Amino acid sequence: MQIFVKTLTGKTITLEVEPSDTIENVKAKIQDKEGIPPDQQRLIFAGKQLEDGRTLSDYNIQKESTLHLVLRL
Amino acid sequence: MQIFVKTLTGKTITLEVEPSDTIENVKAKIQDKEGIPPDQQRLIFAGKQLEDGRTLSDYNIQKESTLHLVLRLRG
Amino acid sequence: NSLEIEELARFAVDEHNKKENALLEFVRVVKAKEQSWKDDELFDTMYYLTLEAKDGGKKKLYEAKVWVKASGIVMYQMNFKELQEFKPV
Amino acid sequence: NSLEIEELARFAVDEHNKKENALLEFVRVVKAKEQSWKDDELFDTMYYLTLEAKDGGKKKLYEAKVWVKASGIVMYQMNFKELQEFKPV
Repeated sequence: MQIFVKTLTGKTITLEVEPSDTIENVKAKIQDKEGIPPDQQRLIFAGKQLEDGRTLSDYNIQKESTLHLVLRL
Repeated sequence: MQIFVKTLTGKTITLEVEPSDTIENVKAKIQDKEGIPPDQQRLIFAGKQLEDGRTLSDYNIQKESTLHLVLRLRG
Repeated sequence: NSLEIEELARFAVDEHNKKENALLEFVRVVKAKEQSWKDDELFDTMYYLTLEAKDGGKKKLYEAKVWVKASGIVMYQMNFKELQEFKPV
Repeated sequence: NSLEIEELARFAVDEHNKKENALLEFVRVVKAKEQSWKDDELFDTMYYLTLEAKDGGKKKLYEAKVWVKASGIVMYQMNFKELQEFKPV
């Protein structure tokens, strides 16, 4: 499945994932594309901050869903 | 004067200004270096949003002061 | 996704019309209250709205509660600290 | 720029020392009270802190009020709206 991650400057990155994937794994994919360590990554969906332990399916994230990325500097 | 503008992605921009300059003038300087239109610009200093009409000296912005830039996006 | 009081009130009417298959017509906002809550690194805000709508062409008053999640977000680099009081107990 | 209560108490002590030409020595934070509110497109948070410091090498308890401006910022793209209650009156 393909999902969208959007930066605060409006740039959009496309990811390949599956519903079973955890948030830690999604952050890992972001790290490979954008060189940002997962510890410095903040992900927002439906007004909530996603926790590392849970999976994409736990938050009811589906195809063409958009997530928001915030950096820890 | 030289002041710093920081984006939410951690990028830092160096500017040349002096206290007589207005906030509208600073946004114009930012647009020339970074290609971002002034309407989409939000500037933060000392925990407050700066108004276009006023000057740097009004906000007591000084040498090596850091400003924070936030973008207004339609998306 | 705007946070203006009139837009929030119209959101409430549109959402209410959809949930209960009704057709109220938004007229005015009378009064508004907001209370905010900090959750982790995000901010949440509750809006209490008094509004005017038409049910059958008849003007009526309604009270609505709108919950906005992630109305704000914590950015550490821009915060500014000021001391107001310092005293022994 | 941390918003941790321990760092905030150290700020209160360090700022008080500079403001009143004293030198209290920070020991620890005991407890804190926090409430947040939205101002324009920004969020502010008010902190009420109880802490321990040494005056003459003797530990004492102090109460500090710290105002943090732009503790959060409004980002419209991330907010999520939900209607909770809709009733006549």
